[PDB]
Amino acid sequence: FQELGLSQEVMKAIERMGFEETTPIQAKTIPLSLQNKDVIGQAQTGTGKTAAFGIPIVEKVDVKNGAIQALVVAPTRELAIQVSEELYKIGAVKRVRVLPIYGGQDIERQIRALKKHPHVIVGTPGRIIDHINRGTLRLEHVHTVVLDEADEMLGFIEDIEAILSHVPAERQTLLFSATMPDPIRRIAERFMNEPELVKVKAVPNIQQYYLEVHEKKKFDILTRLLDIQAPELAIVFGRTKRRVDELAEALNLRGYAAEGIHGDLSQAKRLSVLRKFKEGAIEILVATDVAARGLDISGVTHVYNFDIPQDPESYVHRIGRTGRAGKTGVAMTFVTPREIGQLHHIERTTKRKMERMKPPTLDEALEGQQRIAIEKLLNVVETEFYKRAAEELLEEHDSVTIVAACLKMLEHH
Amino acid sequence: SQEVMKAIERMGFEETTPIQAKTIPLSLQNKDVIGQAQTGTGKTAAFGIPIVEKVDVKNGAIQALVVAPTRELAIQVSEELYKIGAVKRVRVLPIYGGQDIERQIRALKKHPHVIVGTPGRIIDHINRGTLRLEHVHTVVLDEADEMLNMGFIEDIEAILSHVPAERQTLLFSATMPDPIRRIAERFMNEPELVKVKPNIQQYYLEVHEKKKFDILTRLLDIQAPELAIVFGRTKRRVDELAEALNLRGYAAEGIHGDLSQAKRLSVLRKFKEGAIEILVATDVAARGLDISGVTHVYNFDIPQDPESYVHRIGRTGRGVAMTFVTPREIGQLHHIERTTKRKMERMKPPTLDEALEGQQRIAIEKLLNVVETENLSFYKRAAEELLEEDSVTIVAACLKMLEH
Repeated sequence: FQELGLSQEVMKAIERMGFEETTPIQAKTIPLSLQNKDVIGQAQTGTGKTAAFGIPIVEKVDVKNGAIQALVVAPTRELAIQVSEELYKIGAVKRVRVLPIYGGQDIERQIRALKKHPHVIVGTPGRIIDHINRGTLRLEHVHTVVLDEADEMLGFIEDIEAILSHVPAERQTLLFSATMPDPIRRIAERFMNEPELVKVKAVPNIQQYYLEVHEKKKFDILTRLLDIQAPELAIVFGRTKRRVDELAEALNLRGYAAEGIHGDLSQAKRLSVLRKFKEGAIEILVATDVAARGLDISGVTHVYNFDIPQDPESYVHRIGRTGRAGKTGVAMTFVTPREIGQLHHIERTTKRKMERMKPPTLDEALEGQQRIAIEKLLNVVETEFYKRAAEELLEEHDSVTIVAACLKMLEHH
Repeated sequence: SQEVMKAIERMGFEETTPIQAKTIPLSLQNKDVIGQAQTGTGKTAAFGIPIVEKVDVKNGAIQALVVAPTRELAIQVSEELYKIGAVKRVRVLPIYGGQDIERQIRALKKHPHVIVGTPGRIIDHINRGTLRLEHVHTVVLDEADEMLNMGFIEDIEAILSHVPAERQTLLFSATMPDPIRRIAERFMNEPELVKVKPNIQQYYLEVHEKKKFDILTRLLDIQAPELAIVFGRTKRRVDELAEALNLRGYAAEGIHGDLSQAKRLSVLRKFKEGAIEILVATDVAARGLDISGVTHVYNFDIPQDPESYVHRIGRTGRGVAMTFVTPREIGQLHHIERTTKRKMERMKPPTLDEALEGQQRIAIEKLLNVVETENLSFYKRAAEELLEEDSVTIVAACLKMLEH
């Protein structure tokens, strides 16, 4: 179905991501978008709408031109990172250079990345408008603007208007949103030219929990959960590189097998980490949203949102890392008091209510390691020259003392 | 000189040993010198210092030849001479049998100042014209008594014939049997004679080549050394030994010549810090390693001469040393004993089961240490209910999982 007029540099980055047949949103919007028409894609994730706009953007970029040629606006750092990561991969062969721009990061680190002359900017409105006022972001060669998850950017409206004021009047504009509230309509009328609407009609396999916890408490609740649930393979999502690094390190110092992945790592390093995770050489991948989509690993049984993803679309992709191929998944999201609203908004958007889970106490965690060791132990005997050594050992110490000591060692990480 | 003094002071050198206080002033006067001293007296620096001091680094010709009985000694000596001339930037190249000659022919293009080599391989290069000795004005015959034992006399004499007649000659040997005297008498000019008159448990195992690796790992399982060095004869055997050890779950890394500054330093950092349990090494790590806490040395390949052996095992005991000896190497093993005057105890190669029991014994000692040192109140009840679903059965299962 991906038999459109697509180049080979694109068709080949696309197959490496496993893209075979097109979804409706892609089937319908890509031709119009390749004809350079303004497009409004009404569809939820994950109908493939991200690739629906990512492909035409990479297709129309000239990698020889060192200017920013496309701008994608996203509501949150989480979505900016996920979308950039997907566009990056779409434009890897052609060597299209994508740079995420968002809040909460050192703006200097962003000035620095800008010098490398990215082709596609995907960013947050407040932060984009920020770089704009300082001349570090120059948008005179932008001829493609995408507004993505636009209903989430409905404050933002004023920044979006100011951003568009700096972009050439002559340009292709694309807007993607699950719902179309009339302020979206207003955007379309004023900034888009003859837009074509493409609407697609809107898994219970993932169990979804949240926990209300203070920041200072998150780490111990995490390790306690890990002690109780002992996941085969888990992903812990965090908000920043630093938090992901510190989290992986803290876990490793507690004896868990964990590694961090984020945007500052080289392609070489991230592939190495993903290999280690895939093969289960580590039990726990700690990650930013750079690892929320298209991982091609099927054994993840638990996802922990150490830091709540701010927008529903990023949330959905994060938890969908588990529950792959019909098998049951567990998703747990840590919510600070001030984030309860964001959590409720996520629930109303997915139409799936989450179950509140009580944070485990240290005692419950301890009892948990005990229950797991005891049961692994019973299985050993049940299903499979150890006895004489047991005899000689029991010859000089009480059997309770011996087994107690065995359990202490067994339960240790 | 200054650049020499820095390099040796930064090496630890401060006070001279007798062989050094007596030989060096004569050597620096360009005299022929016969150092009769066994190893461990600093005889190597005794000849390495003057060579380095005598080299003109701006001359790209071979200016000094050191002849040595074995590849192991050639490497060890190269490694010490290199360090001695690190600051002055003196280029040293080792040259020995068993290695592809074409790689040596390559290296010979890069203009070494000093060759350290074995006699058969040196004359090979002489005959081919790949080694040019027209500018050699210092020749050292090192561990000369071992070179005569190994039947190298015609090669050594042939070598002397291509070296300029105008040259300094130094001869170092522990003993001076008549063939060495005669060589000194025939080939040296007014030679000065300088004569100079441990808590490591030494073992050997008689093991067939094909069985060496399994014996090595069984030993590792039993002894579980905190920090071990395993010496191998060639780069290739060292890398393969390192690889095969890793595949078996041991934390090991290989070290040898032709690595890189960063790889060599990381391997040495991991070893010094205990990030790996076993360093696998050619003789490049026999001297000047400067790493503390090595409890075990395994000679996977027997070192052919006693001086190389002594410096390999001296890596520990700063200890246990184990040398694998194939049946055809049994004579060499005894030659080493007579030369060092310490008999080695013969250890029986462990069996598969003895290796298992050793692992068992270790898990038990950890368990018993817990019993003796730790409060186990928290686990008592869980243990009592476990002892419901017999005593022997439970422990045996526990032991099963305590050993992966």
